[PDB]
Amino acid sequence: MKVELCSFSGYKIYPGHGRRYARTDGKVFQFLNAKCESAFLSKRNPRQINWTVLYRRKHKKGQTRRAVKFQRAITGASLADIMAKRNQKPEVRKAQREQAIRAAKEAKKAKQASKK
Amino acid sequence: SGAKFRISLGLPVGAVINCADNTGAKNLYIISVKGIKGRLNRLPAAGVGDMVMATVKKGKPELRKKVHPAVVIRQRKSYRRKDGVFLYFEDNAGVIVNNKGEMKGSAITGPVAKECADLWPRIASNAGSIA
Amino acid sequence: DIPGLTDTTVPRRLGPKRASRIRKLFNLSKEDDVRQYVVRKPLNKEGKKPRTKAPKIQR
Amino acid sequence: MKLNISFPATGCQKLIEVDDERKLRTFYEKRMATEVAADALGEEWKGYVVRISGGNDKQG
RNA sequence: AAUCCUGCUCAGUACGAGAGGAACCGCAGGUUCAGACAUUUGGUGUAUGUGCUUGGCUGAGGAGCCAAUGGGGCGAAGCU
RNA sequence: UGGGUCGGGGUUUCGUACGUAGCAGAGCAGCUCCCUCGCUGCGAUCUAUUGAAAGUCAGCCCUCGACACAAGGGUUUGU
RNA sequence: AACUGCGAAUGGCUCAUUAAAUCAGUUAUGGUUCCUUUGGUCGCUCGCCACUUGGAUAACUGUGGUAAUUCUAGA
Ligand SMILES: [K+]
Ligand SMILES: [K+]
Ligand SMILES: [K+]
Ligand SMILES: [K+]
Ligand SMILES: [K+]
Ligand SMILES: [K+]
Ligand SMILES: [Mg+2]
Ligand SMILES: [Mg+2]
Ligand SMILES: [Mg+2]
Ligand SMILES: [Mg+2]
Ligand SMILES: [Mg+2]
Ligand SMILES: [Mg+2]
Ligand SMILES: [Mg+2]
Ligand SMILES: [Mg+2]
Ligand SMILES: [Mg+2]
Repeated sequence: MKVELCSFSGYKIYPGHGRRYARTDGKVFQFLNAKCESAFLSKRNPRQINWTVLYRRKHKKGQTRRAVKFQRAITGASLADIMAKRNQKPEVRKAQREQAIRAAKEAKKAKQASKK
Repeated sequence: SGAKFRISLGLPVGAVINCADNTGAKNLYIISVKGIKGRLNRLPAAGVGDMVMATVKKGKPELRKKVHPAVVIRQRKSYRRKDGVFLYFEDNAGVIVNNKGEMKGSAITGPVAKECADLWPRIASNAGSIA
Repeated sequence: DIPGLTDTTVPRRLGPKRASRIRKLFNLSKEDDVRQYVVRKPLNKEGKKPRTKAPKIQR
Repeated sequence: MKLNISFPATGCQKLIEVDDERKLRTFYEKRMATEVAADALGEEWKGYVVRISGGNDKQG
């Protein structure tokens, strides 16, 4: 029930098994047995050794579209306000565009007297 | 308190180990081990955390032809640590100390065995890492 | 509802600014009084009169 | 271990403090941007699948 | 047929002007020796177990063999 | 019922078998009504089949599968 | 405040290196690059948004981590 370690081969080293290797540069390694240890010491890469966990996941041995947008209240207008504004669609919107044109048309007639 | 448990020695008299401190010494030639009563024909041997008497073979001339107290901090012989782990290091290394236990140098290159640390607090403080 | 999490919804601090990001939010077709439909944020400080603040709409 | 929970639909993010490993271990061994169901905590976090968006180390 | 030593505590205590400086009980360990043992780590390894490899040989492939254990890596069990 | 002998399973050792396939492969050699970018060979090695193949009690573990064999032999022993 | 653009390659210090090297005078780039400034050029092309298109991100609100930094994450 001690800390569970992992080897050069990626295997799981139970307590009382293998050896631990402390290099001069400060890195510490643990090997499950002398086979994994000798492979590590001879500088063999575990990605090229077939029975190694690193090799197996490297070669993968054995192993949609979404989006949503939600309406929110925006400071100065509750969700009710925006819905009512965007529900002016059934010609209420068209009613508002056309009164602005005539509300600027008579101003244009005043502007004609102001321009000229 | 708590005393040091027995460990595999692996460094007999006549072993030349590296000097891991900045004293200017490069190696340490173990001439004896402290606390060794011994036995006929048996070489006094030391492990990590053991105080030894050593003479530096190569290094700086003012350190050479003298006997220095030294403490082994790294060993290449595998040793068991009461919890099942067999630990060994890349080299045999030691540091030069006085009889009181204070390291003559100021910094240690490389790790220091845990047994050597809690046995020698002066060496432990100067240790960059502990294994 | 999770207590204190799925309730008291916080509003977006401030509405759209680009003249097209307001049209998408409010289904503006074309020249339907685009300026007025922009959200007008009201400001209410105690040491001052109440007043609402509108932003400059780009493009 | 603290958990930062945010619900984009309603904002109102809030911090959850847990000291139980089992409620947390449903999240353990998962990468970021993976959606996980938080049915581990009590009876109130039910029908809730949540996405891991980030975190911080013991050292920050 | 067991042996001796160290560290902690007692204790900067007794004692002493001071400098210095113990002991009994207790605890944790070591030395030498003794009797075993192989779970672990190490050694051995002709399981002639399984890969690699040189020269030659069976027409080639495959499968093998010879070179007084061809050489070498890893290695069960057993011994240690 | 027994213990054997095979087989099977387990364990474990080594490290991914032969064959087949690949538009993998340094390149090289032939065929161009052909092809409009190809096909036919040689080629160490690579990939997949394939943690495969092989061994594993002879002093490893469990079998209840198969086969035969097991109330047989000889020499002695008395208050 | 922040995004953006520009500057930060100037100035200042020192003289360690460096002996056809540096540097000085002379000459070339018909053997090259060049922010900026100034002046040219900007309908020279036949070919359901143009009355103006798309998405994010800052600053900002809110939840934190870290012993620590002009560190930063999620929303
Ligand atoms: K002695
Ligand atoms: K062999
Ligand atoms: K071995
Ligand atoms: K062995
Ligand atoms: K094959
Ligand atoms: K394979
Ligand atoms: Mg002798
Ligand atoms: Mg503009
Ligand atoms: Mg005697
Ligand atoms: Mg050969
Ligand atoms: Mg062959
Ligand atoms: Mg012959
Ligand atoms: Mg011969
Ligand atoms: Mg070997
Ligand atoms: Mg079998």
